[PDB]
Amino acid sequence: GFKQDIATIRGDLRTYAQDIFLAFLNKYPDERRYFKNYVGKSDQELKSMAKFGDHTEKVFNLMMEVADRATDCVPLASDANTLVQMKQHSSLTTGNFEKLFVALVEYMRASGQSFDSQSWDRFGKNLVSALSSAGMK
Amino acid sequence: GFKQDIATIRGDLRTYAQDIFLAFLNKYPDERRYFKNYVGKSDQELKSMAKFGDHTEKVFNLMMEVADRATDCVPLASDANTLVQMKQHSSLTTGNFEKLFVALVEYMRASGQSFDSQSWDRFGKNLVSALSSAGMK
Ligand code: HEM
Ligand code: HEM
Repeated sequence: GFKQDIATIRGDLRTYAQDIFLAFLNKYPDERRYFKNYVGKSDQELKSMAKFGDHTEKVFNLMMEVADRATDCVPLASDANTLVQMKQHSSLTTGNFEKLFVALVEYMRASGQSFDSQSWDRFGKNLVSALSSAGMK
Repeated sequence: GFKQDIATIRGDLRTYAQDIFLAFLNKYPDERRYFKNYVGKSDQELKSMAKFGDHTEKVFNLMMEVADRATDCVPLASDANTLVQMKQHSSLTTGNFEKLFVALVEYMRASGQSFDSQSWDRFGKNLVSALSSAGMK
């Protein structure tokens, strides 16, 4: 289930983080405009960029912490607040998070692992609800 | 589902509030001690008493508002705080609440009306967690 999936991802975090984020950026290539130096590169060229692996692992480290503190796929409001008030997220709206979770759920359903992809879908929708409550447009 | 159940209960709130509260007291008779004015009265005698119907509906009105504001049966931290810090709930521990929800779920499963009882069980478990957090021993 959801709680086990957190353990699975954490068990090979940088691999899952890069693969899921790549799924996101491939599904929604115009999302790369929020990042620097990601456009014009294949998957193997992003993976050999140092910043890409490091940053993307930090993103999923935090995502897993937010998932782990949730109850029944409902994140803490303090965690939503953090994600809204991060300088690095100042250009974002909740739609950017919706796209991320659509791609993440799609990746899980295509994978060879026994993920609880409906729970990740509930978590994404609940996180978008919480980001809205915390004042993200 | 759970939202429909809130609608069902609200539609005939005096009736459900009184029936569920009496199911609670009749399953856990020792709990009647907290309601000094209800000692020594049958189900049918309590209903003729103004503050019985009026305070029991207020109890269940608040329960429904907490239920309605919940996400995926997880109540708001602020609503848990309200229930802990009511003068009327000063002596209570979380076990009192756990007994109420055991009785409420039993009532739902016994009824002719079609309730999402495992969701109420979950809600109760999540409310007890939140109450503890908010300082109820
Ligand atoms: C729950 C979802 C998300 C979590 C937990 C999250 C977490 C993070 C963390 C921890 C950083 C800092 C990375 C570092 O400094 O190394 C970061 C930076 C950033 N995030 Fe997110 N993020 C999430 C969703 C998004 C989405 C959906 C977008 C855009 C589509 C986004 C855009 C950015 C940008 C532009 C930066 C700064 C640029 C960069 O690190 O290269 N975030 N986020
Ligand atoms: C989610 C669960 C509950 C909610 C929403 C709730 C709500 C309330 C509300 C709104 C009142 C004020 C009634 C009024 O004065 O009109 C009240 C009073 C009271 N409650 Fe609770 N209650 C809950 C659970 C419990 C439990 C589990 C106990 C004890 C086992 C308890 C014991 C009392 C007592 C002794 C009073 C004072 C009697 C009265 O005011 O009529 N309640 N409750």
